[PDB]
Order: sequence, then structure tokens, then C-alpha cells
Amino acid sequence: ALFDSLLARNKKQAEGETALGELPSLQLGLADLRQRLRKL
Amino acid sequence: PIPEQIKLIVDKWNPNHPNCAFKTYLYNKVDEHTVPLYGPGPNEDPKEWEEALQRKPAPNFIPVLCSGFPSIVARLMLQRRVITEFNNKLHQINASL
Amino acid sequence: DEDGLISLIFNKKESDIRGQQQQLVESLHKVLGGHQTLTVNVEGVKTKADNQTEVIIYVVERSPNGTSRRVGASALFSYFEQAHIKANMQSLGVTGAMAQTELSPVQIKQLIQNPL
Amino acid sequence: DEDGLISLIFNKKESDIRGQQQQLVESLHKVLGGHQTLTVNVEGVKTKADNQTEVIIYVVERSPNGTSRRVGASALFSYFEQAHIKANMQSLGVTGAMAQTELSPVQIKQLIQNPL
Amino acid sequence: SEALQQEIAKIDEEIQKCIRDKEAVDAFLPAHGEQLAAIPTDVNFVTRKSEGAHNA
Amino acid sequence: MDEIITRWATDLAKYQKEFKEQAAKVMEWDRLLVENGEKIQKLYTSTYEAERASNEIERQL
Repeated sequence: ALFDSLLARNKKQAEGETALGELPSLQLGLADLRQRLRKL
Repeated sequence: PIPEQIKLIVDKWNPNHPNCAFKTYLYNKVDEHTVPLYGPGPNEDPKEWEEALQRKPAPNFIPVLCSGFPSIVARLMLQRRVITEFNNKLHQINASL
Repeated sequence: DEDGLISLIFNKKESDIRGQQQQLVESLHKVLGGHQTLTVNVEGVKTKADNQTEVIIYVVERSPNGTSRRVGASALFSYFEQAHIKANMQSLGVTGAMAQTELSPVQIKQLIQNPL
Repeated sequence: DEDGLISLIFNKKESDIRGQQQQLVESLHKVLGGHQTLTVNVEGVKTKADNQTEVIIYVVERSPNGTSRRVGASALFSYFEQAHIKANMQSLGVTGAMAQTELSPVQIKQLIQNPL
Repeated sequence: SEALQQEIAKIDEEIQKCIRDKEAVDAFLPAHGEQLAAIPTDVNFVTRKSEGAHNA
Repeated sequence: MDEIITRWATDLAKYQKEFKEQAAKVMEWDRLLVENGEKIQKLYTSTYEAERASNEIERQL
């Protein structure tokens, strides 16, 4: 249930809300993400 | 030399321990300070006992005399009896989680 | 352990168990020696398969001072697993038994060191 | 409990108790109903204060078959604590009583659940 | 030949009676074996769900 | 009559060699049992900790 909680947390993460700053972040993945990782 | 082999075979298949030929020792865990107890009984050779204690896997273990089949059956009996306890406790953990 | 519950599997249909519950309970009382200081109670009856029924029991024991308490589950299981008692139980249709108490590691170690 | 000993405190001087022991013992016999199947025995007499004396007794009961035994301490105490009997005892100078039997937890629980 | 032929019978019977116990062991193994093998898979599973709760 | 002693001794050695194996297997199983048991206890601890912590968070909210 660990990975499940990781999903769940990363799911609730990118979904609002009214927290005065933390807006949901768009997910990338795979192609764009590798380059986004390399650009670190 | 015929009535010797026969008697020796009758001796082999027996719980009296005249060279039982089904001599294996199993280590039962026992926390301190109960190590000083046990303490074999009727037909235990200190040789076998000490030799068992010699190649000890870990401390707080005491050897146990398994002569023949009813003993290994009994060991199994215990193993199941603990199997169920294990599963139960594990399910408790599961439930609380 | 103090709740004293022992689950028994019977090779009998549930309707048969319930239909003769008085008799079943008294036979269990007889297996225990039949004294008036022991009383068998049925905690539950549940079908498990066409011809399999689980019956959960406990036993109340009374002291000479009139006090009552349940026989501990481990103690009751220990009695029922004795070879003579197990055989009598099998004659009533019992094909298995279980206690709910989760034994400690030291208890388990003791049972393995002395399986009889 | 089988020794049947009941300790009684009297609001009387020891010399007075001993001086009239025959009479005291018979009065206790009367409180018990006075039948010839009961016999009050004095186990001991001890001064506790100027005008306080402890008298330890037991009662032997005889059966129809000639057998004798002591009345159990709990049974005898139960009789003496009954309100009517206690009042009669107080008229003899008894101001307290005690049995030596240490009751079991179940006995104690029963007494608390049914104090009367 | 009576005492001998009887003695061999009793002996061989006893041995055979012991081998019955040996067989009795052999019979009660695989089930218990599965039961045993089941354990580490569950504790290795429940330990995971705990990690999930802790991370939660 | 030797043909009987041969059978006896062969059976003996044959079933000895097997009894040894059974016993060994049982031993290994015991090792497995305690080896897991330790982990079960660890789970008990970890769980109790989690429980207490959750209770604390409950108190906080």
C-alpha cells in the first residue's frame, strides 16, 4: 500500500486548492520528463 | 554374529536410546535467565548434549532431543500451533493498520 | 484468552446442528466429565459448506465459593486436543478445532520443545 | 474454614467472662437454637483492653448417624450476622465478630452482588 | 522355529508399525509446508501496508 | 534367513536417510518461523507507534 499512498499523495497534490500559494502542478512524463530531468 | 545384528536392529528402531539411529537435535529458543534450566533427563549422553550446545546457532537456544518419528510429529504439532498464532497476530496488525 | 472461545468444525449440515443443539451441547458437557461445575455455552453457529458447520463454544466453570468464570481458551483447547478427548470429539462429528488466542513466542517455543 | 473458628469481642472484663464461662457458653448455645445436636466450644479467651475480651469459639454439630464435625466458619458467621441473631448476641455483650477464612474473589464478588 | 518365527513377526510388525509413523510424518508435511511458506509472504506484505500508513 | 536381515538393514538405512532429511526440513522451518517472528514483533512495534501517532494527529485536529 506504499506505492498506492505515493500515488494518492501525488494525486491529491495535483488537484487544488485554496491554500494561498500551492496550485496543482501539471504532470509531464517520459519524453519531456527525461529532458526536464537532464536540464536539472 | 546373527543374534547381535538382530538385537542391534531391534535397538535401532526404539525410543530407549541405545544408539537410536534416529538421533537429531532441534534447538528450542528460550530467553534468559532460563538457560540454566534444561537440563536433559533419562537417557541423555552429555556428549550429544554438549556437542549440540557446541555448534549453537545463536545464544538463548537450548537443544531438544528428537528420537524417531513421534517426536518430529510432535515438533510439527507445535509448528502448526504456532503457525495459527502467527497468522492471528499478523491479522491483528493488519486490522489495526 | 479469558473469553474462552473455541471454534469447532462439524461434518454436519447447519440444520442438523441447530435441530439437535440441546443434545450436542450435553454431549460436549459429557466429554468434559459431566460435572455440574461446568457449563457449555454456544457463542455462534455458522454454515461453512453443504455438510460443514462451525460451532463456537465457551465453558463456564464454577468455584466452591459460587464464583463463576470462563475456562481460558488455551486450557480448553489443551483438553480437547488430548488424544482420548479428540477421539471422543471426532465421534460427535468434530473434524477440527481452533482457539483465538495468539500465543506468545515463548509459548510457541515451549510447545515446539515439548510437543506432547 | 473447616476449623470453624469465630472470634467474638465482648464489652466485658476477662475475669467476668471466665468467672461465668458456663453461663456464657450456654447462652451462645441458646442463640443457636439450643438443640442437643450442637455444642459450643471455647478455643481461647484473651484480654484486649480493660473492659474488652476476645472469645474464640467453634461449634460441633452431630449427624443422625452419630458422626460429628465442626460447623464451617463461614456458615457459622453467616448465622451470627443475621439481624435477629446479631441483636441477641449484642444483648450478651458481643460488639463484634470475625471469621478466619480468607474468602475467594468469587465469594467476595457474590457477597457484594447480594449483600443481604 | 516357533519362538523365532513369532519373534520375527513381532519385530517386523513393530518396525512396520514404526514405518506407519514415518508415513504419518510424510503425510502431514505438504499442507503444513504450504501453511509455513504462506507466512513470510504475508508478513512481507503486512510490513508493506504499514509502510504505507507511516508514509501517510 | 539372511535374506531377511538384508531387508531389515536396507529398510533401516533407507528410512534413516529419509528421517534425517525430514528432521532437517523441520529445523529449517523452525528457523523460518523465528526469523519471521522477529519481523512480526517489529511490525507490532511499528504499528503501535503508528497508532499512537494517529491518535496524536486526531488530538491535534
